Amino acid sequence: IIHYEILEERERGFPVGNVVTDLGLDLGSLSARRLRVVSGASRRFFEVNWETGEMFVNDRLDREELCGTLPSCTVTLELVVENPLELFSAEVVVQDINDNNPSFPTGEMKLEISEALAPGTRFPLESAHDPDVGSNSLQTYELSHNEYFALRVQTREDGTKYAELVLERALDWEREPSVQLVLTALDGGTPARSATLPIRITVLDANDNAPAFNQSLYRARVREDAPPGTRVAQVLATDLDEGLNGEIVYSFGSHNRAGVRELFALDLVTGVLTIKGRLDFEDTKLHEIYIQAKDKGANPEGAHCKVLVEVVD
Amino acid sequence: HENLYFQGSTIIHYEILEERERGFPVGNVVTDLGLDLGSLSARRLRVVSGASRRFFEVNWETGEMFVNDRLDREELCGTLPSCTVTLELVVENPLELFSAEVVVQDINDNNPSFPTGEMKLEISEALAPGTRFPLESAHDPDVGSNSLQTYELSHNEYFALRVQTREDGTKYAELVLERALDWEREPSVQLVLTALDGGTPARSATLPIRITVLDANDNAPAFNQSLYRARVREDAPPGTRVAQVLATDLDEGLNGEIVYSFGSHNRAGVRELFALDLVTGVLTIKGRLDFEDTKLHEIYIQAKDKGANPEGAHCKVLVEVVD
Ligand SMILES: [Ca+2]
Ligand SMILES: [Ca+2]
Ligand SMILES: [Ca+2]
Ligand SMILES: [Ca+2]
Ligand SMILES: [Ca+2]
Ligand SMILES: [Ca+2]
Ligand SMILES: [Ca+2]
Ligand SMILES: [Ca+2]
Ligand SMILES: [Ca+2]
Ligand SMILES: [Ca+2]
Ligand SMILES: [Ca+2]
Ligand SMILES: [Ca+2]
Ligand SMILES: [Ca+2]
Ligand SMILES: [Ca+2]
Ligand SMILES: [Ca+2]
Ligand SMILES: [Cl-]
Ligand code: NA
Repeated sequence: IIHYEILEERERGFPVGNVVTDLGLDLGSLSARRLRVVSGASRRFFEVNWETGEMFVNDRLDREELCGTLPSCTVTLELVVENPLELFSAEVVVQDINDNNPSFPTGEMKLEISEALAPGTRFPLESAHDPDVGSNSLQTYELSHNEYFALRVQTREDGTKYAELVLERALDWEREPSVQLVLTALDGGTPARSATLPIRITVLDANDNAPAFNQSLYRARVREDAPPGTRVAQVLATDLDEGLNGEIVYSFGSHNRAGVRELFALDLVTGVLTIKGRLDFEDTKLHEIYIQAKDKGANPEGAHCKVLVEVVD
Repeated sequence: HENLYFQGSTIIHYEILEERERGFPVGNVVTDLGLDLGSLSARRLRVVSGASRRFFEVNWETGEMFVNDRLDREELCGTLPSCTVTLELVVENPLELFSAEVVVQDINDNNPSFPTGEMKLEISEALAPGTRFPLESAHDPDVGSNSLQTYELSHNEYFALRVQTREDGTKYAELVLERALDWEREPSVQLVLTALDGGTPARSATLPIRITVLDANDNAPAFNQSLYRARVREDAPPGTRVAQVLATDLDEGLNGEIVYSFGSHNRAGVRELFALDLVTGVLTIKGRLDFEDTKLHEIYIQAKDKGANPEGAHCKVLVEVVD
């Protein structure tokens, strides 16, 4: 058994070794002994030169195709001569070169993340793969500079690596509903090869804002003979959240006396306060009506205002 | 009349607890008005009857004013800090009207209550400690110390309780995740939130909180053994069973469902010579073995789950070809 080692991906014609020098054959006899490479059903990776005795690269030796992520890659063959018939075995170690970049399986990663997630939350990212071996395989990841996430690179027990985002500062949908990052995967080649993966973070609104009335106090004057349906006031609150979280419902507050709901009506959607019953100047000249605004989100915080309805003779 | 008023208010001013029984004596308006009990009967003393309920009546003979209907401060005045019922008294001969007023004082006749009989949260075991979860608010319609004061949470190993006070003085509780959940160990957690007022004793309401822990893919497959050995006759035909490899995964559903494949850790030709069932882990002969060509095949097999960020497990099958 003769042993050679070459880099993968050598050009056709690249010299591997010499049968005169290594197998002790006589150069003048090669044609007569019909020296040949035996390849079997495998590819004709190697051929021999009768004029020089040199064995050489005759087809593409791609270590990734041949041996995947095996730490070592060996191609075997035989040489046969006749007169007399002899078979010689040789093995060629095919050494890795850094001819591949890392790559991510997708062109981008999209994430949806609630602004309500506490710092400390971790999010594993899409892994990169590099088909080379040893130092030429994936080494680490880097993350673009940003205001929210730190990067941790974790090594699994089988030696493979993935990146994790670690939320360091809370997201804020009101301030920045979209965050763009770039994850770079690097191999450990010299020079290093890399790939990038854009990460598109969509921040999801949470109900972290209470309604707020445009004013705390509304004042109205209404003739005591005003008929049912008479518009008294329209209150208005706004909410910074989106959707249900920002959608406001008006109601009578708990800070009201019995009677308010029979004397007044309130549109829960429009905040319009109307006369429902009959006012009476001599009975009550001033009504104090507390109104609450709540959103349709989780854990709604109430906003409150007061409407002072002055009854006019 | 010489003294019907003090600092702008009627002197016919009484203060009683809410929810007194009918007939409960409030005061004597004749003694306080200084009316002549002598000719009282001629004056037909009575409470003026308006549209509102007759909460009080007066004995026209004695002047005694008493509770005549239920006085529920919660209905009357909601969460207003003070509750005054006003009324008028009339006498004839001559006709006169007097204002009167009765302060209705709160008693702690209500528990807090929750708007639902239960609450559910679904929480991933992958959520970080420090995460907070708002819980349903309780309401107590009494006032002052008789209204909602605090919340307590059942003893548990994962969550602390915080009680927050909003700008309007209402209070809610939130769970705070203090120790990570773990689906593999406890896939659900049951808690009880108690709302308490500040009465003596404190009145309370409870809210069952049922937490479903959501599984995360935080376990890699693990092979039963790292190395499998087989001896196969070189004339073994296609379909010949070589080995069955087996990995297990502690996670739930897809996160724990295992797929077997040939590892990247293999030489070209492994897929042509062998076959591997991706579900059962059964390795079979596919091509033709040849003892003179190759005496020993090293096959690496990978197990990966169907969850997020799968971590592969690996094993090796040594197939010895028998002449
Ligand atoms: Ca290559
Ligand atoms: Ca390579
Ligand atoms: Ca590489
Ligand atoms: Ca926000
Ligand atoms: Ca928000
Ligand atoms: Ca809101
Ligand atoms: Ca009038
Ligand atoms: Ca009138
Ligand atoms: Ca009038
Ligand atoms: Ca009551
Ligand atoms: Ca109470
Ligand atoms: Ca009460
Ligand atoms: Ca777990
Ligand atoms: Ca799990
Ligand atoms: Ca798993
Ligand atoms: Cl050439
Ligand atoms: Na006076």
